[PDB]
Amino acid sequence: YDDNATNVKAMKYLIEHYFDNFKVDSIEIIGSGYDSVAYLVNNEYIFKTKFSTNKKKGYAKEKAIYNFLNTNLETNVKIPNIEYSYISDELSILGYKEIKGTFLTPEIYSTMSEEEQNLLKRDIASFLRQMHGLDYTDISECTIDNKQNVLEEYILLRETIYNDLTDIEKDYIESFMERLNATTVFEGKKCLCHNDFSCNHLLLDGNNRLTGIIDFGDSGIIDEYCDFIYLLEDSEEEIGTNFGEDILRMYGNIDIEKAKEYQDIVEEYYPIETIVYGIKNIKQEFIENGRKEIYKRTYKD
Ligand SMILES: CN[C@@H]1[C@@H](O)[C@@H](O[C@@H]2[C@@H](O)[C@H](O[C@H]3O[C@H]([C@@H](C)NC)CC[C@H]3N)[C@@H](N)C[C@H]2N)OC[C@]1(C)O
Ligand SMILES: Nc1nc2c(ncn2[C@@H]2O[C@H](COP(=O)(O)OP(=O)(O)NP(=O)(O)O)[C@@H](O)[C@H]2O)c(=O)[nH]1
Ligand SMILES: [Cl-]
Ligand SMILES: [Mg+2]
Repeated sequence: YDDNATNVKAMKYLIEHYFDNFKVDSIEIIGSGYDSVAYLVNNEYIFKTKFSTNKKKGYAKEKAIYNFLNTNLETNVKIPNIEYSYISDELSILGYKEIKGTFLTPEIYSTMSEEEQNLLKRDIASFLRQMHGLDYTDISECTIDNKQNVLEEYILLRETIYNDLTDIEKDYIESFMERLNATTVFEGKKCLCHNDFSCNHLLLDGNNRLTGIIDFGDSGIIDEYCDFIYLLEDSEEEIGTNFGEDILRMYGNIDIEKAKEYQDIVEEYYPIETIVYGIKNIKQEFIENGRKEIYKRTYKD
């Protein structure tokens, strides 16, 4: 919070300016990202906002995805439904009715009965099955090639800071690139994926059932494996590897060992992704964090 509550005031002003008949009675910051801030307005609406950003056309795609899904999905699981939007280079805002519920965490999962956990898993698999099964023709432009993206990111590294890196850093990168070249995990089914499908985006109702999913801001047509990456993740923020496995078995018709290889490859990539983000957005701290993380990983066992 600020002394002038300046942030909330500016955003109040912008919301009321751009959405002619919209009246802000209350407004608080409910989240923030790398270059975004999310607000809860009138205890009822979520407004996601961003100023000038490296990924332009970002809130436009995300909007198009919400519209495609609200038209085409048949599910009881809620997702954002965009009522207000303002999109420009210098400012983008998306407003939708807040989905009510509690975000899944490791702690909450641990308190659930075995059966509750099973049902949650079933609900997740069933949603992913339905989304991955959609004919995505009407959003065929929202395509993401991860391998190619990584190859282009590697070139950017080589054109920028690569020569200043340590040998240890270089070896980490090259060793990953060799793995990227040898793997077959990009050669499988492509489909519409959420693509940031981690438990901080999953909402539970009062019966610990899946009631909503948020933040399709990275969604697109991509490898089917993508949506299992965080479900398979072993970390403090995610539930655990067995959670993802079970979900994969419920989901069915998918090579689990390849999903894991996909996840493991993306995990290996994370510090490099972090470096790249720092380069592209001119934020040194990200470059430094990624490089340090390479050393932590190098010295792990
Ligand atoms: C903006 N969407 C995601 C971003 O949220 C972030 O994804 C995070 C992702 O970074 C996070 O995992 C990474 O970061 C973990 C921790 C440092 N997160 C703060 C440690 C493990 C590592 N795989 C996941 N547990 C949750 C996931 N939503 O990175 C990729 C991305 C495309 O920028
Ligand atoms: N309860 C609830 N919270 C929401 C909803 N939409 C957004 N939020 C809150 O706002 C936060 C930020 O929303 P989100 O779409 O994830 O923002 P973002 O700009 O894409 N950031 P990031 O991609 O890093 O998660 C969420 O973590 C959550 O706290 C919603 O419908 N319901
Ligand atoms: Cl640095
Ligand atoms: Mg997001």
